Amino acid sequence: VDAAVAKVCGSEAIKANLRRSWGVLSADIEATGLMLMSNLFTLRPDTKTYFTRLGDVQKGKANSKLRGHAITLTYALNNFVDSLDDPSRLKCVVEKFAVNHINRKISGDAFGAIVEPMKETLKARMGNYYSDDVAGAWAALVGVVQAAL
Amino acid sequence: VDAAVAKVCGSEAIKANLRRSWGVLSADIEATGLMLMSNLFTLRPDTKTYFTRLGDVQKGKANSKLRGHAITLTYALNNFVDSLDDPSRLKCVVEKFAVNHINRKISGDAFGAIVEPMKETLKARMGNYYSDDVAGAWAALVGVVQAAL
Amino acid sequence: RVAELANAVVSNADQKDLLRMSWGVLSVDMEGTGLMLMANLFKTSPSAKGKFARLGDVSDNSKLRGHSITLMYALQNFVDALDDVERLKCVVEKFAVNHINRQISADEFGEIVGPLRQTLKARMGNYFDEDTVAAWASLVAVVQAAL
Amino acid sequence: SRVAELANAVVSNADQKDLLRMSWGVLSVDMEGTGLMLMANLFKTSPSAKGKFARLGDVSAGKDNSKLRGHSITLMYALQNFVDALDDVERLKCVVEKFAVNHINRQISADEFGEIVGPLRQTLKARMGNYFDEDTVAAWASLVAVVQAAL
Ligand code: HEM
Ligand code: HEM
Ligand code: HEM
Ligand code: HEM
Repeated sequence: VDAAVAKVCGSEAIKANLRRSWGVLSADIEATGLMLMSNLFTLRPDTKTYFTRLGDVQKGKANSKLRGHAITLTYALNNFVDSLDDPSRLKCVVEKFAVNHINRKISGDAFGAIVEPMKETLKARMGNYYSDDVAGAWAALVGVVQAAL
Repeated sequence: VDAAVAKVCGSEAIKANLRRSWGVLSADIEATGLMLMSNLFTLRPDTKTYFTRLGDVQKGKANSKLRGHAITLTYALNNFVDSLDDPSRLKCVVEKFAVNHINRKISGDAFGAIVEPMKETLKARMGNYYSDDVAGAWAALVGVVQAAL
Repeated sequence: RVAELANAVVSNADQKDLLRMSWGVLSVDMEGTGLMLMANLFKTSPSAKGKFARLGDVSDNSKLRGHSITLMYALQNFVDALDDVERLKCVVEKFAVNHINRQISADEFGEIVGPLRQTLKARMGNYFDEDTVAAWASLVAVVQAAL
Repeated sequence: SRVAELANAVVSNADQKDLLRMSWGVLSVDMEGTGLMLMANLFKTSPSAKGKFARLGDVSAGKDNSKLRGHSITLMYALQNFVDALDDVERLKCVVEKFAVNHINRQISADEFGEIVGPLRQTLKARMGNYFDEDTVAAWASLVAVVQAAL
C-alpha cells in the first residue's frame, strides 16, 4: 500500500492527469457513473456475478438500484481525488474503502477489471484531452486499491 | 485599474480569501445571487432606480426578471475569481464587464453600493469562517471595477 | 414512506435552501467537520462505540479518520440529490443497504441528529438557526424510513 | 413567443442534456482558449460579424488583443450559466430572457445569432477529435434555438 500510494502522490504528472480528468468527469457525475458501469459490464461481463442485488444491469439509468450504485461510486472517486496532496489521507481513505470490497471477496486482480472500462470512459468523455498517460494515471490510482485488497 | 488589480493579485491572502469564500457561496449560486440583491435593495434602496426594467424587486425569486439578473450576476463573480492568477486576465475581464455599466451611467461610487451588501451576505453564509479579512478581500476586488468605471 | 418523505423534501424550497447554505459551511473542511460529528456521536451515545468496534479506540486513529472523511461524501451525495425525487430516493436506498445489514435501526440512526446540531452550532456561530436543525432532521428522516 | 415551448423540450430531453454536459466538460477545460477559438471561427464563416464587434479592434490578434480576450472569456460564462440551468425550465427561461436583452438592443436577429452554430461545430471538432459526433452539434443547436426565439 505504501509503495502504491507513493507512486501516485509522488508524481506531479499522475496527479495533474487525475485532477484534469476528474474535472471533466465532474461536469456530469451521474452520466459518468452510468457510463463506467456500462463499459464494465460490456467489456468485462464476468464481473456481473458480483452484482446480483442490482438485477438487470443492461437497463442502465432505468434500473434505480444500478442508478444509485453508479452515482454513489463517483463519490468514492471524488474523495480519492481530494486526497491526492496527502499520502496519509489517500492511505486511510483507500483502506476504509477496501473493507467492504474485501468482505465481498473481490481480489486485487478482480478489482483490476475496472481499468479498461475506465480507459474507454475517459476516451468517450475527454475528447482530444485524452492521452495514454491519463489512462496510466487511473491505473496507478486503481493500483492503490488493488494493494489494499 | 492597474493599481487596483496589483493590490488584489499582489496579496496571496486576498486571493485565498476570495477563493475560499467563493467556494462557500458556490454551494448555492442562485440563493447567493438572490440574497446579495435583497441586501442591496434593503441597505441601499436608492439604487432601485437603476433597475426599473426588473419591476417589483421586493418579490425576490418570484419575480422572474429579478431572478434572471440575480443568477446571471454570479457568473461575473465566477469569472473574476477564476481570473485571480493572471493580472492581465483580471484586467481584461473587468474592463469588458465595465462597458455596459458605463453605458448605464453607473459611477464607481454607485457601484461601490454593493460592498456593504456583500459583507452582510458573507456573514450570513460563511458561519465562523467569516472574518473582516474576507470582507476586505471583496472590497478590494470591487475596487477594481470601481476604478474601471 | 421513503417516496412520501423524499417528495416533501424535494418540494420544500425554504428547507432545501437551509440544507445547502449550512452544507456550504460544513463542507469547507470535510475532514475536520467529519471528525467533529463522529466525536459528538461517541460522547452522546456511548453504544455507538460498539457498532464501530472495527475502528478500535475512538476516545490519533487513522481508521476513524478514514471513516469520518468518507461519511462526509455521503452527505455531499444527499445534498446533490435534493432537486430530483428519483435521484434522492435511489441514493438513499443504496446508502441504506449496508446500514440495514449492520442492524442499524431507524431509532439508532437518529442518534446522529443531536451530534449534527452540535456540529452546526460550532460551525455556524452567530448565524446558527434552529430551523436549519429541523431541515437536517427532515433529511435524516428520509434515510430512517429506508431502514 | 416560442421561448417557453422550446425550453420545455430542452429540459425534458435527458439524452440531449447529457450531450450538452458531456461536450461542455471538454469545452470548459480551457475557458479562454475555447472562447477565443469559437470567436475566431465566427469571424471566419461570418465575416459580417466583424462590424457588430468593431469595438474589439483587430480581432486577428487573438489572445494578444485584450478586448477580444475579455469578450471571449466572458462569452464562455454565459454558456456555463445556460448549462447550469438545464434541469429547471423557469431557471432556463429567465436566464435566456435576461441574456437576450443586450442582444436585442444590438439589433441581433434570430438569423444572425444562429451564425454561431457552424462555429460551435468547428470548435467541437477541434476539441473532440476522433470522438466528435454531430449529435453534440444538434444538442447545441437546440439550446441556441431557445435563445433565437427570445430575439
Ligand atoms: C473505480 C472503481 C470502484 C469504485 C470507485 C467503487 C466504489 C464503490 C462504492 C462507493 C460502493 C458503495 C459502498 C460499499 O458498499 O462499499 C461500492 C459497492 C460495490 N462495489 Fe465497488 N467500486 C469500484 C469497483 C468495483 C469493482 C471492479 C467491483 C467488482 C468486481 C465492485 C463491486 C462492488 C459491489 C458488489 C458493491 C455493492 C453493490 C450493491 O449491491 O449495491 N466494485 N463500490
Ligand atoms: C457584485 C457586483 C455586481 C456584479 C457582479 C454585476 C454583474 C452584472 C451582470 C453580469 C450583468 C448582466 C450583463 C450586463 O448587462 O452588463 C449586470 C447588469 C446590470 N447591472 Fe450589474 N453587477 C454588479 C453591481 C451592480 C450595481 C451595484 C448596479 C447599480 C448601481 C448595477 C447595475 C446593473 C444594471 C442596471 C444591469 C442591467 C439590469 C437589467 O435590466 O437586466 N450592477 N450586472
Ligand atoms: C449522517 C449519518 C451517517 C452517514 C452520512 C453515514 C455514512 C456512512 C458511510 C459512507 C459508510 C461507509 C460505507 C458503508 O460501509 O456503508 C458508513 C459506514 C458505517 N456506518 Fe454509517 N452513516 C451515518 C450514520 C451512522 C450511524 C448513526 C451509525 C451507528 C450508530 C452508523 C454505523 C456505521 C458503521 C458501523 C459503518 C461501518 C464502519 C467501519 O467499520 O468502517 N452509521 N456510514
Ligand atoms: C453562443 C453564443 C453567444 C454567447 C454565449 C454570447 C454571450 C455574450 C456575452 C456574455 C456578452 C457580454 C454581455 C453583453 O453585453 O450582452 C456578449 C456581448 C456581445 N455579443 Fe454575444 N453571445 C453570443 C453570440 C453572439 C453573436 C452571434 C453575435 C453577433 C454576430 C453577438 C454579438 C455580441 C456583441 C456585439 C456584444 C458586445 C461586444 C463588445 O463590444 O464587447 N453575440 N455576448
